[PDB]
Formats: sequence, C-alpha cells, structure tokens
Amino acid sequence: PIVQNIQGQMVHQAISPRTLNAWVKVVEEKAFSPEVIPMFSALSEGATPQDLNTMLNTVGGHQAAMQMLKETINEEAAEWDRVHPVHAGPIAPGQMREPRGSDIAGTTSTLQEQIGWMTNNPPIPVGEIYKRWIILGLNKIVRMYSPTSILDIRQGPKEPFRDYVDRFYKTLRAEQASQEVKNWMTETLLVQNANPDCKTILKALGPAATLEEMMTACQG
Amino acid sequence: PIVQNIQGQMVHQAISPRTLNAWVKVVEEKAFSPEVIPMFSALSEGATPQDLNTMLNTVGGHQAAMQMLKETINEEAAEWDRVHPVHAGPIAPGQMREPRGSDIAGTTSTLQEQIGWMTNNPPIPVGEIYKRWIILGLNKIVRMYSPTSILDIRQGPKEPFRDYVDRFYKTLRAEQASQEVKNWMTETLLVQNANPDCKTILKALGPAATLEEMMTACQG
Amino acid sequence: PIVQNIQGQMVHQAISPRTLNAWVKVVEEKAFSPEVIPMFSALSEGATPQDLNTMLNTVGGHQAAMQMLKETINEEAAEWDRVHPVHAGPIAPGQMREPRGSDIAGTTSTLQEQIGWMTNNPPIPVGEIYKRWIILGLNKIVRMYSPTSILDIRQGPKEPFRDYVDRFYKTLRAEQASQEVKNWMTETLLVQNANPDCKTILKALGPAATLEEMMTACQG
Amino acid sequence: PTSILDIRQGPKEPFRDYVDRFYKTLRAEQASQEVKNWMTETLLVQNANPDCKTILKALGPAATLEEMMTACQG
Amino acid sequence: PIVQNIQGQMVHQAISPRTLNAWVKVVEEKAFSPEVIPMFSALSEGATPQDLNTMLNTVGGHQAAMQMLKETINEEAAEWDRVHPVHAGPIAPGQMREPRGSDIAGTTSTLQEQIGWMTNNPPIPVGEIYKRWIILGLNKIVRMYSPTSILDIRQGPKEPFRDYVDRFYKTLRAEQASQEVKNWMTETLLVQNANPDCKTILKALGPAATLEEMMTACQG
Amino acid sequence: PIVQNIQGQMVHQAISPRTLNAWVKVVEEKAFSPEVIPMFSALSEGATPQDLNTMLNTVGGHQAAMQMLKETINEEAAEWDRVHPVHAGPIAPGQMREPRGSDIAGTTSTLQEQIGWMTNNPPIPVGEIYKRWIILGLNKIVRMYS
Repeated sequence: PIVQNIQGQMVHQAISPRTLNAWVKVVEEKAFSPEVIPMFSALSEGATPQDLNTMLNTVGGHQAAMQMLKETINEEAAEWDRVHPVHAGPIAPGQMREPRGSDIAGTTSTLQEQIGWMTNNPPIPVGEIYKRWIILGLNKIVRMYSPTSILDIRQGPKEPFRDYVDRFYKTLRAEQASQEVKNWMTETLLVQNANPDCKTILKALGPAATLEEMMTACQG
Repeated sequence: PIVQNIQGQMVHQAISPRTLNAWVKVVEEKAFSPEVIPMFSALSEGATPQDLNTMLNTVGGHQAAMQMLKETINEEAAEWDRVHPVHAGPIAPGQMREPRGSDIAGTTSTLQEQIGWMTNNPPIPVGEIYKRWIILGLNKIVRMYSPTSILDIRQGPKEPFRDYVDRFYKTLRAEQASQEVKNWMTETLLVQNANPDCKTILKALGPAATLEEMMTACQG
Repeated sequence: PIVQNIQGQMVHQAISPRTLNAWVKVVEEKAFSPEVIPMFSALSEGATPQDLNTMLNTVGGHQAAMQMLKETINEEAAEWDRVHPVHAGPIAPGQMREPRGSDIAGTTSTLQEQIGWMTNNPPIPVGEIYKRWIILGLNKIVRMYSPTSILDIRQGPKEPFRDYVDRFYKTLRAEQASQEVKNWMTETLLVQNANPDCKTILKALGPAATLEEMMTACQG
Repeated sequence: PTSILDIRQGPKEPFRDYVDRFYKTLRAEQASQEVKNWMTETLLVQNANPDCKTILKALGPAATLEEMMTACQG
Repeated sequence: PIVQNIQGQMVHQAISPRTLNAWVKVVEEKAFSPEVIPMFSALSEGATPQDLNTMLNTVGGHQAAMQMLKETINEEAAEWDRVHPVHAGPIAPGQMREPRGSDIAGTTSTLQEQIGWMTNNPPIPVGEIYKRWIILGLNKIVRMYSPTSILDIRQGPKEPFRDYVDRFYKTLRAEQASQEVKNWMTETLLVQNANPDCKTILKALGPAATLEEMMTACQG
Repeated sequence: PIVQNIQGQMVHQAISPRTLNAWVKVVEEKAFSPEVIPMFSALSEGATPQDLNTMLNTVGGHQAAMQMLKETINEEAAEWDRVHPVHAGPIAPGQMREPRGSDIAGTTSTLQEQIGWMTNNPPIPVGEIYKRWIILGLNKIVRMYS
C-alpha cells in the first residue's frame, strides 16, 4: 500500500506477506461468504492497482468466479473509456496524462504511473475506482454463490425464530435488490414467512415491529 | 363545477343531477374497486369543495369508510395548518386572505370564498388539493377493502395463467407499496408464484420477461 | 375533448360522463371483440391524451390486456423519440418547442399544454398519434383474445357452411396478419376445408366462383 | 496433468466441477489470450453433458459465463 | 460483364452461355467445396450485378444455401446504407450517381444505371462490393457445409498419415478462424491426433518441424 | 494474363474460364506428374500474381501439397526480404516503391501495384519471380510424390 510517513512525504511500500497470507487464507477457509468483501476492503487500504491485481491473482481456485470478476472489470473499464474521452499529443511536464480505462485497470500501466496518478494535485483515486470495480465484481460473485433465494425462505415447525431470522438476514445480505426495496422486504416478509404461532404473536404486536421486541415476544 | 364559457368568464355552475346520480350508482353497484378512484376523479373536474362535499355526503352506507375518509381529510388539514402559518388582521381589498386548512377543506366557509380563491391572480386551486386529499382517503379505503394480500397469491393447478395474472394485477393495483417496490414485485413474484409447468416455461423464457411473451408462452 | 364554436375556434371541454359510462359498459358487456376498436375510435374523437388515459384507466378488470396496451404504448413512445432528434441553436420567433415521446402519452404534462399543442399554429395532433397507438394496442389485445389459428379451421360433417364461414371470417378479421395474404387465404383456405358433398358442389363452379353463389350452392 | 483438449464432463459430474477443472487447466495451459477467446467459445459448451449442452445452446453462442452457469444451476 | 473494347471504350457485353454452363456444371459436380469461391470469383470478373444475379439464380438445388446468401446480401446492404447515409453537406459541383443497398444488390437498379456507375469517372465499385458480399455469403455456406468439426479429426489405427493430413487440412481450410488461430492449431492439434506409431516419429523430429519433414518421416 | 494489343498498349485481361477449367482438369485427372509443371508454365504466361493465386486456390484436394507450396513461397519471400532492403518514406511520383517479398508474393497488395510493377521502365517482372517460386514448390511436390 501507500503508508503516509509521520509528518513527512507518503512513501510507497510493498504489500505485506502477512496481508497476502491472511487474504489467501480467508479466501480458502470461507470460500465467498458475504463478509469477504468487507474483509477485502479492510485488508486492501490505499493500495495501488498493482497491489490489487496481486491480491486477486494470489487467489487459487474458483476460476469461474475469477473470470467473472475480470469480465466485470473489463465492462467497467469499457464504460469508463466510453463516457470519458482520452486526450493525446504532447503533454506539459509535471502533469500526468489522461488515465485510460486499461490503465486504471492496471493491465497496461506501471507502478510509476500509478503512484504518479495517486500523488498528483488534485489526486486521482485510481485505487479507489479499481477497488470499487473489484467490489462490484465480488458482489456479483457472492450473489452467484447464494444457495437459496430470499423469497423462498420458510421457517420450520421446530426451527426457532432466532435461526430463522439468522438465515433470513444472511440471505438478505446476499440479496442484490436496492436498499429502498431491501427495506420493504425485511419489513414484510420477515413476519409474513414465520411459523403461525409467532406469526400471530407479531400480528398482536402490530405495527412498528422491531427485531428486539419481536425476539423478546417469540421467546419460549 | 366551474365551466369556462366560450370567449367569456369562467361562470360557476351547480353540479348537474346526472353527475350525482352516476356517482351514487357506481358507489352502490361497484362497492369500492380500484377504478372507482379514476371514475371519481373523472366525474368531478374543476369542482368547488362544496361540490366534493356534496358528492361525498350523498354516499349511502359504508359509513366506516366515510369516517376514515373524514379522518384522513382532518389529518391533512392539520398538517397543512401546521406547516403553513395563517395571517390575520386587516386585509387589503381585492386580495383574499390566507386559506386555512379547515377552510381549504370547505367545512368553515361558503361558496364565495372558494370561487374567489379559484379565480384569484395568481390562482390558488383549492379543488386540486381537496380532491388530492379525497383521493388519498379513497386509496386508504380501497387498500383496506382488498380481501387478500399481494404476497399470498398462488396459482391453482387447473386455474389458467390468464386468471392468475388478472388476480395478481388487480391485487397489485390495490397494493400500497411505492412504485419501485411495485415494479420489483411485478417483475419477480409474477413468475415466482406461477404453476410449476409454466413456471419452468417462463424460466426457459429467461430475462427480459414481457407480459405478452409470457402469455404467448403459457398457451395451451 | 375540443369542440368547435360559432366563431369557428375550439377550446377544451370536460369529458361527458353517459361517454365514460358507454365505454365502460361496452368494454365489460362485449369484453374484447373486433368491434370494440371502431366503438373506441368513435367515442373519443378529438379527445386529449388525458381523456384517453382516463378511458384506459377506467377499464376495471382484464388488467393483463391493459398492461399489454401500456407496454405497446411504452415501446411506441420510445420509437418516436429515437426517430426525431430535437434541433439545436436559436429558435425562430414565431415558433416554440415540441413534446417528447413520453409527453405524447400525456403522462408528464398538464392539460393546458395538451390544449396548446392541439390548437397551436400549425396544430400538432398529439391526440391522433396517441389514438393510433391505442388502436394498435387494442389490435394486439384482440389478437391475443382470439380463441384459434387460421389454419386449424376444418368444417364438421354437420356444422353448416354458414357457421363455418362465419367462424372463418371472424378469426380472419381477428388475425390481421396482412391484407393481400388475407386475399390469398380467402381464395385457398375457404375452398380447401369444405364438407365433401358441398366441397365438390363448390368445385363444380371453379375458382372463379364468388361467395354469393358459393353459399347458395350449399344452400337448401 | 492433462491437456485442455482432453477436458470432458462426466455423465453426472455437475457443471460446477466441470467448469472449475476446465478453467483451471486452461489457466495452467500456456497460450495467447487471443487464442483462448476462441478456445473457450469452442470447447466449453461442446464438452458438457448432453442435457446441459442443449441447455447452454438454448441460451446462445455468445452467452456469458454467469448466464451459462445459472442455466444448469442445480 | 463489361470489358475493355478496342479502343479504350468499355461497352456492355452480355454474359456468355458457356460461362453459365461452366458455373452450373461446377456447382453440380463439386457441390459447395472451399475452392468454388475462387472459381466463382474468376468466372465473374468485372460482372455487372445483373450477371451475378443470373449466376446465383441459375443454380439448381441447395435452395437453403441460396436463401442464406440472399439474407446475408440483404444484411450487408442494410449495414452499407447505415454506414453510408446522406449527411447534409454542400452539394458537389459534379454529380455522379450513387449506389443504394438495393442499387448495389441489383434489385431495383436497371442495367443502364449499373453501366453508368461502372464506366463513369470516377468509377463506383458496385461490382466489387456485390462480389465481396457474395463471397462472404459463400464463405458462410462452405463453413456450414462442413460435415465434422476440426476438433474431431483423428487418424485411424492403420490410416496412413497421407490421407490423415489431407483430410485434416481440408477440414481446416473449410473451417473459419483467424490466421493466428490456425497457426496455433496446426502446432497443437496436428501432431497430437496422429497415430501413436507415427506420433512418436513426429515427436522425435521436434515441435517446430515443418510439414515436409514430418511427411517424409512417416512416409511409408 | 497481360495480352499485348496489336500496335497498342499491353492491356490487362482477366484469366479466361477455359484456362482455369483446363488447369483444374489436369490437376484432377493427372495428379502430380513431372509434365504438369510444363503445362502449368504453359497455361500461365505473363500472368499477374493474382492470376497465379487464383490458379493455385482453385486446386481441389491434395491440401498437404498446397500447404508445402505455400511454405516454400513463404521461405522464398523471407529470403528475398532478407537479401533485399526495403525503402520507405515519401516516394517520388511516377515511380513505384520497392516491392516487398510478401508483396512480390501478391498476398499484401492489389492488382494495381502488380500491373504498375509489370509496366514500369525498366520493367520489374513480378510474374516471372512468383512463377519461379511456384515452380520450385511444384518441383518439391513432384519429388515428394515419386
């Protein structure tokens, strides 16, 4: 990443072997659970596109997911290049040229150009855009790994409300719907799909139902 | 209503008996269907709040719905009076005073104040606000009147696809959710709740499912 | 709908209730049949897009057909926007700007703008365009409500020739694939599917036979 | 261990393991990316199970990987 | 086809019957081989679109292939119109005709118009454009007529290397791909699918060996 | 070929269908005998490289021999390009540029450049070199066929 030296210039630093080992371990250990995206955004902070490409290439297996992520990055780069014209010709000294989509993807650039684009005034968040693209791809991947749909969750006769709402919120986190539609879903289907006993319990509870009072009512 | 004379002043005209007869006939024969709101908005065009109060009072029976509508009108009037200060004191001639919420409802005024407010320059439309409040109330009523919810619609084994989509779209018209949630449900739960045979047919149809294509696929 | 006056000019007029009542009655009583399009074209002559949206929203029941019509109107509006692009630069003093594909439907424009568009100099026929779109949608609807195809017609041994030709021409007018193909069908498929006795009676007159002699042959 | 031309799906071997093994062998293999673009569209659908073969061919030749996957999902 | 006539003035010479007989015979005897494309390109040198239409109509059988050819000609004309629309510009001092997709395809263009477009200065390459279209169509047809895929070409246990490489190169020429794909395939697929007895011989020679070395190695 | 008009310019003329028909007939009926090379050199006289490519592509079957012939043409073109430098930059009008090996093969040019090279002063015969290469290839083929 790019660690900022204390009261000094920000110095470039190679990705830590500890960071890369933790990343490959969490990938191998947890496959593609919805928390791998937060943990990836945590491990990779202020990292160059070279660092992000390394963190992606060290992943072993799940080559279909990797190819889908690369296709998503390619689509994002194509859209960027389409909606952003690229200038050419002689360029004034002390000012880097227009970053192309293939360069912001890191497939046709070098660490020097990446650091230059990340140190310019004003700075150009090449890392923050490539990380956004990688997060979109990882979101597509985790949506593809979703075993069951959200509309098809039904509580078992013996399966308790805690386990039911755990599965429901896991599938909701995996879901792809927008946040505005995501709210209505957890407002309605949560009480509409439960077992009849606690369903009538929450119906007697009525409106303004919150998770805490719901779980305290469905006790026993 | 307020008929606009051809090349002349917009002369006031009392509501014809035909309008009230058609209104009482539809509210008697058709109960409270989703379409009544469009027919109500059609019959009453450019009508003073006195005309709308006459059209509402002539309704016979279903007094619970009328009380709910009056409560909704009262809530809207309270909100209007809260978020709009009312001026007092001596008022300059040729300029009507500030319309109050209980006054914009027409319960504390005569026809002259309404006609003056609908003829001022610039015009202050009391009819288009009182009709909006009545439409909100009628929407609450028709939502309350719906017998079954939208999430609990399931196609019968012998019941064809046409009847199923008819019931589904009727309940959707009766639904209270926002338009984006409406699009989400009419996109997903339509094919997610059909009979397994045509369910697999529409799954083979794939994305971009359009209603005419669906109904042409499920034929036979 | 606009109406001409004694001086010759036209101005908006409120939609008559026993037009809405007649349209709703003919839609429900006759459901969907080829003779609903002429009635619709006759009922709403000169109607503004708001009046057509009224006459469409007022149709309770058969919501699938109304959604088909809405989708057809939707696609038609998009084509109009694509075919003509608004010009840039200074606008002439005697001319002002035009409506969009979605505003032809009247979904996002007030009634006064429709009246100004219809009575401009030169007049802009938004009402006629939206009526053409609605007529195309109704043609597709009556196509869907066809109970058989044109090829499956085969007269029964006892079904009279009159009923056979009635059913044939009914599903032929409900086909509307083309006009010259219709002319070829009425020559070939009409003579190809007769009962053997009356079949050879029609063959006795050759292909030059007209429909009148065609029926009075099998008559009596 | 094996060439990319030898990758073939078993009769009941799910599409998941087949595409995983195929892409793993393709990544281990050495060739220009331009050749791989034709290699995938020529080999992925052909070596699949007959039922899944017809299922993917119903989607189209230029179908993406995610649609081809969700076709035979489960 | 037009031909340079003494002296220096091109005049129209109708297509000779012997050329049409040669074309019919080559299509009868050789069906749709890869070599027909060169024979067609050489039999119709500098032919007016009418001559190419005659040569495509005189074919006997293979009506499906002729239909694909006609449809691809239509597609090329459609794309040509899209790629060559009349954008507003100052009118040229000198006017020369212009060939439309339908004027190039010889459908609605009289012979005199084509003679004009060809002999005028500067010439309009209508003949070469229509020949390129027909050649693309013939490439499509000959790539469709391939009995087996190039990937399925495998040598028999005692099938000599002679017939094996002959059939392999024939199917490869019928196959469609870029030249670099063929360069990779001739190095990756040819030696692998050979018979093991001679496969060991080809492996002993080397990976980058030429065709003649392997052919004289497994010779006999 | 390039027919020389009687008291006139050497007008270009497309290969007649009879030449190609006789060529495909002999290559089909007689396989690859030693005499075919003389008959090939006889049928194609003063022909542009486009004519020779058309005469070679029309051959049906024996694709191994055609691939060997194309490999021999490629080797000869590589040798020609190695032992002859190719000039570039702006070229004076009325004087064609330096013919490249891949260009002398006719695979990277049109008929106009060949006709210009076969009409320049002094003439630069592309046909007599491309035919020489095709004859070397056919000699290798007939040696292999023995």
